[PDB]
Amino acid sequence: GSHMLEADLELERAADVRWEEQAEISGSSPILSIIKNEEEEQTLGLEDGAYRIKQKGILGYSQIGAGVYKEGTFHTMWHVTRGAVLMHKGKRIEPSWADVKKDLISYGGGWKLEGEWKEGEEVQVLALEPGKNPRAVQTKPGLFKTNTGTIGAVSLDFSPGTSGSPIVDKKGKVVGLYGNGVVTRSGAYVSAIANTEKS
Repeated sequence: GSHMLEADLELERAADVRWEEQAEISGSSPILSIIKNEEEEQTLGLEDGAYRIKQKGILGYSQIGAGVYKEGTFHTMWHVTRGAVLMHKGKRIEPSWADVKKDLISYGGGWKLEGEWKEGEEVQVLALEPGKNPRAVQTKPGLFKTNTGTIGAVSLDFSPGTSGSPIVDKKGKVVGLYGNGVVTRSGAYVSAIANTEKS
């Protein structure tokens, strides 16, 4: 085998994880990224926060997803990294736990995200889309019956490369991550919210 990594996946911090009062007023608001006026996907540029995940190629970096660092643990989607080792400023982060059905993976501990949602509350997607500065978008999840119980979901209203961005409740805690696409009986895909699942 090789002792080098198969892919160079780099983490880049982009925003604090919090509820944004402007987005509660207006429905959406820009978030501070540090001050950056434009995101340049192809360049690269742990503390708690929301990160982009960027893969190196010969043309530069591509943002393949995003995630959240909380309590020494990085959280992202299974589909985004498929368990690949991550790097942040020279530090290697290895996978600790995954649930392929929830499309979740954590690095450097088990799941730490403790947001909550119940029917009729609103949440904010703190979206880190490829090519865009972070934006908080407030939305009301819909409730779904699963074949084992229930789950809330939001509409797939951002780039696929936003997958892993946090979805926060009004306490600033992460109810789930954007981009776990699940199919409805009616044929629609929606983005299911991890912590809202009742099994």
